[PDB]
Amino acid sequence: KVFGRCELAAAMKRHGLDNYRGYSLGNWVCAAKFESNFNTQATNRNTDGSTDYGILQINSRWWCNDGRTPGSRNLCNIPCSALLSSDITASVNCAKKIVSDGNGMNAWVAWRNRCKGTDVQAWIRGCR
Ligand SMILES: [Pt+2]
Ligand SMILES: [Pt+2]
Ligand SMILES: [Pt+2]
Repeated sequence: KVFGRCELAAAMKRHGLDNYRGYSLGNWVCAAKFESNFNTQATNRNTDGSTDYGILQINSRWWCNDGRTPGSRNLCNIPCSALLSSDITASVNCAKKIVSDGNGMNAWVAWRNRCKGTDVQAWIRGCR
């Protein structure tokens, strides 16, 4: 599924991301936009043997188990394929774990580069 901006904002708000650990909702919309272009099926296979999966491009070395990645810790306790669903719940739940395990949103390259220091509220402005 390729979400619209306001659609995805509403789904993320229903799953409690607004002000999660002090990150406003527009941060999370912005991260997904520059990670995956709001595409739930996005994958990126890296040269190091890990793969990034889904709308927040969660990586298989630390967070999910794909059976193909050396070193994997599976800290979100999920198969990586569960992050390729049209339903964002698994991605959201895992992201919450990523930010809590002492990581900020700096964990996401795209957030650090394309969202940090910008007006992220633009990404939800005009939505209901
Ligand atoms: Pt939902
Ligand atoms: Pt829901
Ligand atoms: Pt949820």
